[PDB]
Amino acid sequence: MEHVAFGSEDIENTLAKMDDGQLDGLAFGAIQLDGDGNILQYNAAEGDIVGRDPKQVIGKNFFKDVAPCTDSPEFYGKFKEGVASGNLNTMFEYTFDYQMTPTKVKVHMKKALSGDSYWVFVKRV
Ligand SMILES: *C(=O)/C=C/c1ccc(O)cc1
Repeated sequence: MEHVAFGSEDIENTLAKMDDGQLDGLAFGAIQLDGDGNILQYNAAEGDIVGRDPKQVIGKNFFKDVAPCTDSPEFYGKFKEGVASGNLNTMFEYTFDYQMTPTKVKVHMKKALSGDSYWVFVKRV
């Protein structure tokens, strides 16, 4: 398992060294988005929580296509504000309930090392 805790202070730096297999080794879900919400990376742990296939979702828009229950001021809105300002580092609880059993999660949004991509981390609560 990669030795990385959810919510760790320099998580985006730690994840900059990981290849695809490495990200799939994390204890929590990890999604990397561009500024419009297109999915760049999507690990095996995330796909297991929500019943999604990483290969089907990479390249799709998270808010439009994949996760319409997040297309709202309370999720998409927080993301878009972080993109616009360059400041993204926030945690919250949410319920994922589209094409899956309703599941309460802890979400951590954080700007990536590069300043044009953005992480969405997910664990069960
Ligand atoms: C609401 O529609 C949530 C859906 C969703 C959340 C997270 C994912 O990785 C995939 C779909």
